[PDB]
Amino acid sequence: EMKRTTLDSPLGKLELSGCEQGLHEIKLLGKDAVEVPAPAAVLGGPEPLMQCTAWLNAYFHQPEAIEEFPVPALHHPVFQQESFTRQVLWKLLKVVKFGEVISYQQLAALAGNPKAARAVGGAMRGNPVPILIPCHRVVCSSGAVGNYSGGLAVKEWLLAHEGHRL
Repeated sequence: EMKRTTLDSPLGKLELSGCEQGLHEIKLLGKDAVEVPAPAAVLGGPEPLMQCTAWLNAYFHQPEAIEEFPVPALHHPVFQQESFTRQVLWKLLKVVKFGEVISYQQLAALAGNPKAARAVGGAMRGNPVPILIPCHRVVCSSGAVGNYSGGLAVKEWLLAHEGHRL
């Protein structure tokens, strides 16, 4: 049921996986890159996969129109059961737009528990679909960018790409 394909990007090769029920995971394989827009190794596939490739292409190469591309349905165990992690990931996906940032504290409050900023930071580690669900937009209230599953360099690259003065 699970299908996979790869896609070159400014952050290196990306491995995409999913099925008819939804996108399962977006994995960063090499942190090398390329600035020239590239197509997926294997075209077509489950609808969620095609929507993901279209979304990522727009994110990197036609950002001015990113809000116009639909986020595919997601199919991963983290989204199949109720948990604080799911609450946090879904709120992040729904609320934070391109170019905007939110603090660990603000996201915790949005998720119903203002004192759980540490757990929010921990929840970011469980995001199976980076970039798409913008965990890179969750930063420190001090102004510091904060930790990132893909490394500080990549988080800074993404934030700079979105207009921040970094």
